[PDB]
Amino acid sequence: SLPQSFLLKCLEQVRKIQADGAELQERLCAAHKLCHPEELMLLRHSLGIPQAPLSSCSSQSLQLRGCLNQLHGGLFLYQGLLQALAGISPELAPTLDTLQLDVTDFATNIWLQMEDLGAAPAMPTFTSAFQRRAGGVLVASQLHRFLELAYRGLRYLA
Repeated sequence: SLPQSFLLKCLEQVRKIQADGAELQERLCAAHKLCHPEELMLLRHSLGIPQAPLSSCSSQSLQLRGCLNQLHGGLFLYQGLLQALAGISPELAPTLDTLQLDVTDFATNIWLQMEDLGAAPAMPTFTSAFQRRAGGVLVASQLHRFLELAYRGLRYLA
């Protein structure tokens, strides 16, 4: 139901967000020496970082409106979480603004496709420097994986 031209634009946009997330983590390691995301992942629940559901994009319970709607809802959660980091630090802030623009640009394209197809439409605080810097490497990590799953769901509906 999704045209291949749309799928290739989605590929382009998810690879762009992934490259942004990669640079964010490089920079957090370089500037602030947070260089092991597997160690930090153990702290997500302590920091209250939520995960966005994509059950409608799994092959078992694939649904076109549901998958697309959950990808859009998920991308707004990540907009909100990036916004909650407040730049992380003067060294990371430019990299965060590019990620924020690329996430939001993609989320708008999804809404418009849902409109041309049929019908589209809570937060942790990060108060200390450590909370903001560790929040930055976990959100980038979670967003990478969330996009892999969403893209698999998208492929299936092509």
